[PDB]
Amino acid sequence: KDVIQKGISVVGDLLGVVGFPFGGALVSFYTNFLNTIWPSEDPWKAFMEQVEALMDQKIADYAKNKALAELQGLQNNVEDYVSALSSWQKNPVSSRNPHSQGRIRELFSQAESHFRNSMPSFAISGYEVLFLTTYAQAANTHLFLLKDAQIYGEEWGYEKEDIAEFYKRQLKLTQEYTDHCVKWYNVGLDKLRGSSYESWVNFNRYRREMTLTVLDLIALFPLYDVRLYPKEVKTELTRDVLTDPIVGVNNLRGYGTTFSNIENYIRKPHLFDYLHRIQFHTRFQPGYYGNDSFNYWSGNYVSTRPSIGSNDIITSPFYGNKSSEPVQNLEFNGEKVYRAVANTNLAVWPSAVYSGVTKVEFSQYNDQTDEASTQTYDSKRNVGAVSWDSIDQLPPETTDEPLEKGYSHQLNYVMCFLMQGSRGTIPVLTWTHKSVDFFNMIDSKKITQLPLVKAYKLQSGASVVAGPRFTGGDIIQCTENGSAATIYVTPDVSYSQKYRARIHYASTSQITFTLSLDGAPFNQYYFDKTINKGDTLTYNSFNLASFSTPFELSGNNLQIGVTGLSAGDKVYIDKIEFIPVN
Repeated sequence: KDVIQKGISVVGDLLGVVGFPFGGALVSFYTNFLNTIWPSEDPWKAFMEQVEALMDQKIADYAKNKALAELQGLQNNVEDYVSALSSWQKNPVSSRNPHSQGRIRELFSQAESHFRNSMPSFAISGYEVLFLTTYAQAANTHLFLLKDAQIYGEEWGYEKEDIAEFYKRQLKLTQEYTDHCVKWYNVGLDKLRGSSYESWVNFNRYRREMTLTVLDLIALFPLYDVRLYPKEVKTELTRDVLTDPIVGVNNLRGYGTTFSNIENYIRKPHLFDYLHRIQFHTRFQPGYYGNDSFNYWSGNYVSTRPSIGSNDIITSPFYGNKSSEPVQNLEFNGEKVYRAVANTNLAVWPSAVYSGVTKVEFSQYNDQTDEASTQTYDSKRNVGAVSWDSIDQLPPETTDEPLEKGYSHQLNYVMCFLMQGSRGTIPVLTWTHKSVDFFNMIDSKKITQLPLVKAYKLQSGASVVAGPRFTGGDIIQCTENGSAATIYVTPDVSYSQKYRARIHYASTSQITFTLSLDGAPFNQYYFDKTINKGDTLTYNSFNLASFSTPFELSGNNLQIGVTGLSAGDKVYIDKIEFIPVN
């Protein structure tokens, strides 16, 4: 968790200063950012190590040390420019003099040039995957650095040319860095797809650890354009992640649920929801003497409640084997599960081993009544000791605080997969990022992004579909003309605040988007074609365009409709965003 936390930390801290940040937070963000990612050789070594271990492969020592040498040089330029920028922020409008301007212009240029020059040593042929966490971390520091040209460049006495040359380069690299990072993420994801359990696990560990350090980072790049995003931005990541399965033995000797039997039943892409109920089913594992025997979690139902605007609960299929003991229900309404800690047990038999999950204790937190607690599944017979802590796989954003304020992720789903040869049950849990906001609240001071996945309702046969890898979530796909998604929205104020809508989409034809509040259309405009038929979605495939007329939140249920589709045609809708307007 050294590395995984550093990545969870940085997403958290960057969500604080995304869009146009206050020079207040921007500076403390930097002082904390250097302590995390740029403090030494040390993290950068562990970032290489991490993917080496995720891939059972190794980086040639010649290229490992080339990269490390660049990185010490960058660190020096970065430390130096942050020392400078902290003085610029402190000192007043009338100690800015021609010489303190020029000093900071040359440290910035020397940070920014040294980065361009250095990135190819994290992308060296044949080792692109193994460098991917390193690349993405530096990539981010380059883009996050580049935006202070747009904030302070006038202040620093850059002429208009130099500023606009920086901005153009920031746009191009946001794109190169995004499409590189996705491409190799997927290369190395596909090397890992096997057919055994023992391989599903690693494929998945690659998928979690890549998501936490690479994909969630790149989702924030388009928000460093602090002229498209000239206020602070309020935002969230919708992607789910799967913690390693809960077994009581490191090697199952071939009775693992197979690759195709895990991967095809984990949740397909779907509208966002919240963990509402788990129901534990419980069987008895006989021990080969009676004294080494235990009860264990054989299966379950999960009930989730959908995103705000609909209370009708989605109770699942049954997963696993039905209970011989009594059932246990844990109702989770109004609660956020921030942790799960689990006990296993096992029983050696003269030519067989049986294992199961005997106890699971969930830390939850209630922010209506700001109060933490715990709720638990015990089997009631021979629990053994904890062999599994969601903390090790999903660390805290902030260690300063106690876990119920600092947690990174909360528990959204639970599936029980069955081992081959009726030997046992494997739990697999599913997690969502804390950044999500159940209320779908539209800030009056910040630009506010709503992923269409927080709809509670699709119509006209729109579907939820696998995200292109960089949106930090999944997307909605419209193939018919008409409605497509209703999303419930909560004004943060009760005066007549006015907004501009702005929609992030990809289209095969020219189309007409239409927004409506409690049934009443308010915006209607024309939008360009961004792709051709069957193209596969890269950064440039998408597009972010304004509706003309401004409006107020006269209601809650906002509806997105579309028209101008032929046969063949397709519209992907990532996000919708509101920008307050005087």
